[PDB]
Amino acid sequence: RECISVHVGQAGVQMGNACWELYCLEHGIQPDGQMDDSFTTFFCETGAGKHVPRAVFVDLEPTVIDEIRNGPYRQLFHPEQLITGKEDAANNYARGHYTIGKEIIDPVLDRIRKLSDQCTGLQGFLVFHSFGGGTGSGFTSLLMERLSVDYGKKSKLEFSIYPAPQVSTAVVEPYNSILTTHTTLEHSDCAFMVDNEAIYDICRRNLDIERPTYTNLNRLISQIVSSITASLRFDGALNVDLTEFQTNLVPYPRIHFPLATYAPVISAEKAYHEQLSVAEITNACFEPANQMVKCDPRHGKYMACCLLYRGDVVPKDVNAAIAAIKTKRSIQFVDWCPTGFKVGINYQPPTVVPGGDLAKVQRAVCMLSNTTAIAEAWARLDHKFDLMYAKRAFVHWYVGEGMEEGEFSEAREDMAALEKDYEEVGI
Amino acid sequence: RECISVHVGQAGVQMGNACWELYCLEHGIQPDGQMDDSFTTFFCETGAGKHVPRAVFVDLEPTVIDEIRNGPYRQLFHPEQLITGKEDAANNYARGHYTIGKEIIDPVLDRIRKLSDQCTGLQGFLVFHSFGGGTGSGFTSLLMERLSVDYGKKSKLEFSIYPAPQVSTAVVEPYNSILTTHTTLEHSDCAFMVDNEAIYDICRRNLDIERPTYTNLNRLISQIVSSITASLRFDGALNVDLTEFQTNLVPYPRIHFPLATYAPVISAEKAYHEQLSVAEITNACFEPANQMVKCDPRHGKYMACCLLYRGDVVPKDVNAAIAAIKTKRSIQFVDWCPTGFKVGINYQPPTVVPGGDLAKVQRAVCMLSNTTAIAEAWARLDHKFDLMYAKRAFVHWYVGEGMEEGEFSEAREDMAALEKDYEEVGI
Amino acid sequence: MREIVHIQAGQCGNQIGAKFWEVISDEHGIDPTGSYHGDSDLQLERINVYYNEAAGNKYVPRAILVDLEPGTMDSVRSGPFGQIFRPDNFVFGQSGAGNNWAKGHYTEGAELVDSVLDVVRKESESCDCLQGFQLTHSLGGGTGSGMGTLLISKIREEYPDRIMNTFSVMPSPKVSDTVVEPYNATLSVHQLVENTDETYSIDNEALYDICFRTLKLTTPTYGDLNHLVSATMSGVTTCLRFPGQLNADLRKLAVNMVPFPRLHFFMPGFAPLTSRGSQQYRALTVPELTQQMFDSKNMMAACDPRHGRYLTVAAIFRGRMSMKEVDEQMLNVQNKNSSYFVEWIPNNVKTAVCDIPPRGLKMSATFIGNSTAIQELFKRISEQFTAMFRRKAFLHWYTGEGMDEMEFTEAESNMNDLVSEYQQYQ
Amino acid sequence: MREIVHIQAGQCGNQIGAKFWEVISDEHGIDPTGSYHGDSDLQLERINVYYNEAAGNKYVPRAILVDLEPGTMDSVRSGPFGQIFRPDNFVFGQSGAGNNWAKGHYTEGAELVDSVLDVVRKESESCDCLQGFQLTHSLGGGTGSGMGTLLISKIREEYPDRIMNTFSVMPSPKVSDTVVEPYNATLSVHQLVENTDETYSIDNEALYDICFRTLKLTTPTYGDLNHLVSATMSGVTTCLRFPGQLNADLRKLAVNMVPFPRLHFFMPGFAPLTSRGSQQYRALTVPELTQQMFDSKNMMAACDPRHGRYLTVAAIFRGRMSMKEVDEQMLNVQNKNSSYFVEWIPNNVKTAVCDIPPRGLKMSATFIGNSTAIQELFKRISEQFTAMFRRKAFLHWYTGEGMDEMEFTEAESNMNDLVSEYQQYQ
Ligand SMILES: Nc1nc2c(ncn2[C@@H]2O[C@H](COP(=O)(O)CP(=O)(O)OP(=O)(O)O)[C@@H](O)[C@H]2O)c(=O)[nH]1
Ligand SMILES: Nc1nc2c(ncn2[C@@H]2O[C@H](COP(=O)(O)CP(=O)(O)OP(=O)(O)O)[C@@H](O)[C@H]2O)c(=O)[nH]1
Ligand SMILES: Nc1nc2c(ncn2[C@@H]2O[C@H](COP(=O)(O)OP(=O)(O)OP(=O)(O)O)[C@@H](O)[C@H]2O)c(=O)[nH]1
Ligand SMILES: Nc1nc2c(ncn2[C@@H]2O[C@H](COP(=O)(O)OP(=O)(O)OP(=O)(O)O)[C@@H](O)[C@H]2O)c(=O)[nH]1
Repeated sequence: RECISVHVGQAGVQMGNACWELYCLEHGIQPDGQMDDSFTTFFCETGAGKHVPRAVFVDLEPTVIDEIRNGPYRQLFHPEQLITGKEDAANNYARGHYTIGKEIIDPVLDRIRKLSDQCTGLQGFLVFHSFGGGTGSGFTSLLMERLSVDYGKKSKLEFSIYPAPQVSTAVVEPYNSILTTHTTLEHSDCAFMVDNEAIYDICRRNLDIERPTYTNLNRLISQIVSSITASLRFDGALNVDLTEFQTNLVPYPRIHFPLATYAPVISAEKAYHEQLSVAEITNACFEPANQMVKCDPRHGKYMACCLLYRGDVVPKDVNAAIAAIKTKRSIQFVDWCPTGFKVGINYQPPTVVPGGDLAKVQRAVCMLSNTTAIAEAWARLDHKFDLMYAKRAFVHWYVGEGMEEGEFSEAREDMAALEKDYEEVGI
Repeated sequence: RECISVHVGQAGVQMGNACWELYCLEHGIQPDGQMDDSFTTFFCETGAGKHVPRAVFVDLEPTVIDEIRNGPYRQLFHPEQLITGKEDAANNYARGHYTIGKEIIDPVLDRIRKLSDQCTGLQGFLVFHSFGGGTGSGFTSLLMERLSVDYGKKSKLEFSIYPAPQVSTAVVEPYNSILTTHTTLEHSDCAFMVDNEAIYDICRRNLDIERPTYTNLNRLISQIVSSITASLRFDGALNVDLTEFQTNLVPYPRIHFPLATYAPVISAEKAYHEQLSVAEITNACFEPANQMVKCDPRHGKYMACCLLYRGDVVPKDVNAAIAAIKTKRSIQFVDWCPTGFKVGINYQPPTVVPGGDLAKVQRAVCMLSNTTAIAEAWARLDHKFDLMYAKRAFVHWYVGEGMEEGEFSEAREDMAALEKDYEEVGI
Repeated sequence: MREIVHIQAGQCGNQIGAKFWEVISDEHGIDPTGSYHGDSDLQLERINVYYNEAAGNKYVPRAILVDLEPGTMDSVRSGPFGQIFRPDNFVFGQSGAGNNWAKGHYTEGAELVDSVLDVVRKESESCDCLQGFQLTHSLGGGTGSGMGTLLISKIREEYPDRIMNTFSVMPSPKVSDTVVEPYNATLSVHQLVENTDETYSIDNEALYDICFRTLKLTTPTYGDLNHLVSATMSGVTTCLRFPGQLNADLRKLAVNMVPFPRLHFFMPGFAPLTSRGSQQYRALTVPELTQQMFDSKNMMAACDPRHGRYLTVAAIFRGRMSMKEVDEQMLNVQNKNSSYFVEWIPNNVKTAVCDIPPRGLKMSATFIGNSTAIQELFKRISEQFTAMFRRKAFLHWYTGEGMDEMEFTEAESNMNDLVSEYQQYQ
Repeated sequence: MREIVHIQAGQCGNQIGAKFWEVISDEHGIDPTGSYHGDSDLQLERINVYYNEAAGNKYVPRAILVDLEPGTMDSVRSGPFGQIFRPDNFVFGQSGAGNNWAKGHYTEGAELVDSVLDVVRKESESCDCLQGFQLTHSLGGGTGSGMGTLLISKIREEYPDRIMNTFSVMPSPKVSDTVVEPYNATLSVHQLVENTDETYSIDNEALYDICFRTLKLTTPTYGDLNHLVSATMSGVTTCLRFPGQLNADLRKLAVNMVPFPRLHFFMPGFAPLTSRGSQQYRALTVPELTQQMFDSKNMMAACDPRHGRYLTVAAIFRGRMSMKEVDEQMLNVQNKNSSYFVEWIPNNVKTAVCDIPPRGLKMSATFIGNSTAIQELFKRISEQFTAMFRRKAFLHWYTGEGMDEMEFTEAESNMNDLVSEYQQYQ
């Protein structure tokens, strides 16, 4: 059992630098490249007393790549795997897909082929990017389309950072997100999502960090993506694999948008005063403001829900906790899936980074759940897109790259097709 | 079992100086001329505690010969074996063949006779030259014709450096190559080939040497020609001899042009991070850009393929690797030879030069394979020759030496005969 | 003599199967390394009924562990009794089923089912005279319900005369650790109702319900749940593993418990179930055990028997005891509760006893009941399947492996049929 | 008494031949220097059947190593048992054949074949009464197939009455370490089918296939492959090297296995083949050995016997055992699988046993089978030869030694004939 990953954009490599430092300290891998069947999923055996991750950080702009080469984690990652481009995507879906995308996929696509040939138990793929930019939108759809036609049957765990409702980093991110989702709607099996102001709200209230940064945001994100793959690494009472995320969460092949959340988030001084059990954290993850997306779950209905625990959590009190969620009428489940619960447990507990913002806890939980609540966000993104599309704003840059007005209409109607599917399935 | 070699031209002696320093450090032969049945193939026993190579460096221009006499390796080579001429061939096929060639072969041809009489297990011959020049084109065809009529039955392992498609050192190299190949097409049993920009591409991508020189190019070439003869020197699990290159690679007596490649090429800092096994390098040598010739193997079909490994390579994982190449449809084999695989293994591992660009590796591979892909290069060389031949460019120098217009027509049609044979055999 | 071929399919089947060899190894007095260190000579009298003899007085178990996930075998092999199993029997795939019945039955199971049939054929021909097959699986998931039910079909084709025994755990709505349970459940009972001769319906919530009231474990794990259900696996095969005054083979249990070819879904139970803090305050005499056996809350299924009528019941006792007190307890237990027993059968109880009780207990028994209350489980399972099937939810993944939606309807046709069959006899 | 003249031709024949003297030297208890250090007196009873007596109680082997490459003899002479061989027997050329049948048969072999005939004549007349010739070669290459098959023709001319036994490894399409295999293969079987009385068809890929499943070696070398095939060479000649209850000489094996003069290409096998991590979990009794002998995957040939029918089979057991369990296992193995055995022969099995097993094992046997599934190897070898011959590929090198293309066609005529001969009796 093994799995490979590729990181795209500033959002990907910043999570890439933050997640692989977490994976190395879990398995006792020192940052100099060296220290049985626990690290074989992500890390390889480089002859004798040396390891290499199964990672390929790709990015067109070279500032992030050489910083990793001149960073602290020099000897861990392969120097050849750290791919760098020549010219930035420049916040354009077309530029990272046709001009700069086509001339760099050929080094990239053949690399993941031979990097998979040395492996034998490749379960699937997981990517890290953000559709708010150019390289995260154009190049990501290109490679994911280029490998889906080759492999197809293997899974694809997308991790995209969508823009917030009112907070935003760019101005043309509806154009970047609406075009790349036209290709991602059919090829991606599942895609977990993260938001900007929502994750700031997590560390503001519970973790009381009044001045956080992206370095702190990626740590708890690393706890999420490391905890979902913690079942295949360490032994568990109920082992789950990456293929469970396709069967239990995707009721229809074109409705493949779960939410993401995590608990308990608690500081050092607050950890010793707050009680740690499954009952209080089971209510915390279902709390609406404790999610990683500004979206009201009370408005919609949960299509499916998955739970994955860590640490010394016995199966008694965790089953009594979810039974209290079923009779709690604050949230409402859809009639099309009454038994929409997938429980998981791993024995290895949540770790802690030296000097990190999160505290050590003897148990944790991460919930991924499909719901019809995210239709209003697509309505919001589609609504604001019509305001700029009516004035033809920021269009001359895309057609200057090689595109036209036609596929903008395809990107509009394809999201319009998604809304009528979300209101139909939500009946 | 023994074998002798003669080096012609600047290309030969530069490889001659680079390959014999590799042969001496393998057998523990210090450069001062002294240190059981391992060195007897190439080096002789000079009485007691002294050796001499079975080498004769011949060249018309004297700058390379006396530099070897005043070089570091003075005591290894015999002072009489280092033959020097009086006047340079001057980039002319005719001048190194008739005027300067005829007056120097008589010291040379009788030397290889008596230098072979002291030997008893002479398996064949191997030469080193480049048809881009005069002495490498005219004098090489003269001596190889002069010994083929005498011996005939013995093998001839030609190692010629052809010009690149767009890169080139001279301007009249089509005239030099087209004339000397007219005589080499019938007398040579087999001829491995090397290119100029292709070998630069090897050290650029994988070895990351952005400023290499010919001294660095000849080192990895020495690894190739030393690894093919490594079976007769050291003991191996499956010993192969020089006569295997005639039977397994030459399907027809006038189609005798294999390719050449080598793997793994990896630097010092990259060797410790990259995993070393037969699976990854078996895919590397079949990679099209990892060859020593700018030629697409996907366009043609491999007539025959030979493999020779070194080091601790067990016969299990090497057989599973080539089985994956058979089912891989990225390359296509010809129907005239389905079982076109010749596997070899030697126990002695690849060495490393002190201060060399290549790193130490516990295993290696070198692939020599006949294919119909090289017909386009002969079409390219024949195509550009017609442009200069139509204007009679650079012709007055050849006829000033003693030739005429007739044999230029024979050189043209003889290569034209080769193209119709390559498209017929490629069906 | 009457060997039983064990076959552990699925994750849960490997766990309870691993615990099954653990609990009986202490009864026979077998070391985890494989050597004998018991005390009684009767342990060697019927050690060949489950184990095979080898050199050095070592006894390897006749267990065939099958699973589509290699991490499960690493946990079973690294267990306390993991080293006693044969390494050749550890056959397994590499890619998991991901809780999909179609994957483990058509594509992922079909590549491995050719590999397991040659292994079970070795254990079948190596024995003197095989009796049946003792299989463990789970109706949830893909590898347990898909591949486990597949080889039931193949073994029925090869050995149609032998007994096909299954200890199958099944899902419930109160405790559900998987979304695709009713689809996997309704597809599995289509094969169990036609092919197998006997099946034990074990509900996971009742494993938790029994540990609160009677055993009152404050920190119960899955290993504690495996202990009580594995004791029932030892109780059913006690008569042929040790001598007794009234032996009842697994076939002798089948004819008394299976009045019709489809009505063979049983309801197991076990006693004494008493905590350490209340062991001294209990009498080991049989009337205190008999009232616990037929108790509505003692069984490991959530179906309340008072809402229906018992079709037929069996109780296999263990330990030296008096037969008059044993037999007379079966009289008053049924006549006082005649409403909870069918009037068209004069005697629903089947008796059996053994002279060799478990280690550490002097008196014990196992409750085996075929009751019409089990249709309540088929009711709620059918409604969960019909609720998700009526809009074709979670079916597009099954169609990827070439599975047709009519087979789901055919499985639905079997569901209401066996439901109405139990309703006929109530 | 019934001496066997060993002759090691080719590179692979010298390796397995060197391993053949190694494995039997431990059975007879011979030091590598040549002195005896055994324990049993029966080792000296039939030490002359392969060795020759000399001064100082030293026993030199009757081995004749022939090869056209002097580097091979340096590796064999510098081996563990390289010093025991006679220096005079090490006859060899200087120039290799280079994988060409014409060179080692017409020009390179003809200069040396005059030198080897005087050597084998010395070992033949020095013995008391020669029985046959135990030769090892490979159908690939030039020195094994060209020169090795040449002296088979000359020995047939001089000794037409003696047995000509050959342990010949042959190529396959999945594992092919040489381009000129089908040309060398089809030319070699033209001589083996006419001259030799018995031949063992060993496929190189099956040597790798058996080491994964049963032996599960993680780092197998060629020496490990030589060990299992050399055990079969010891099994065929066990009856005359040690006493037994039912002795079967090599001629006694020939008449039972060779029903027709051309159908003598056998399919060897050996058991027990068990790893060290699974030796304790196996019983050495004969029914577990018999099912391994007739197993489709146990043999060292890739031809599946279930796709055809066995013409005749022989099993030479070793070690003290009970004959009833041995004989009755031969009954149920053939009648239960009557489709895989010809109906026009009442009993296809040949039995034999010895009282002296190998050192370190108490029970063992060797499987020898002549089956019609071997035509699948002749099918794929013929198609590879016809695919390359139909455009005269790689033939101009053979014509240099004066070889005619009609001989390739005559070899092709023999190929389809023996293929159709096996198809007649299926
Ligand atoms: N009484 C016990 N129940 C268990 C145990 N482990 C799991 N389970 C229960 O059985 C349910 C499903 O059984 P499994 O864990 O075996 C899922 P399976 O391995 O068959 O499929 P995959 O793991 O996806 O390949 C599961 O949701 C639990 O409710 C256990 O150790 N003891
Ligand atoms: N089971 C083994 N097979 C071997 C061994 N050595 C080689 N071979 C196999 O036999 C094939 C050919 O046999 P040889 O190595 O003897 C080639 P030969 O010596 O007869 O001709 P030349 O070496 O060209 O003079 C060869 O390609 C291998 O597949 C070995 O040690 N053990
Ligand atoms: N949460 C989080 N988001 C990030 C981080 N880094 C970048 N992003 C997201 O990335 C988005 C910008 O798109 P990018 O693909 O990174 O654009 P870029 O890398 O600057 O390259 P160009 O698009 O060519 O300008 C922002 O809206 C952020 O939300 C990070 O470290 N943490
Ligand atoms: N790869 C490689 N090629 C070389 C080297 N030295 C010379 N050559 C080749 O030799 C070619 C020139 O032909 P030469 O025979 O060397 O000509 P020359 O030695 O200068 O003598 P003249 O032909 O008389 O001028 C060039 O095109 C090179 O490609 C070398 O060290 N390495």
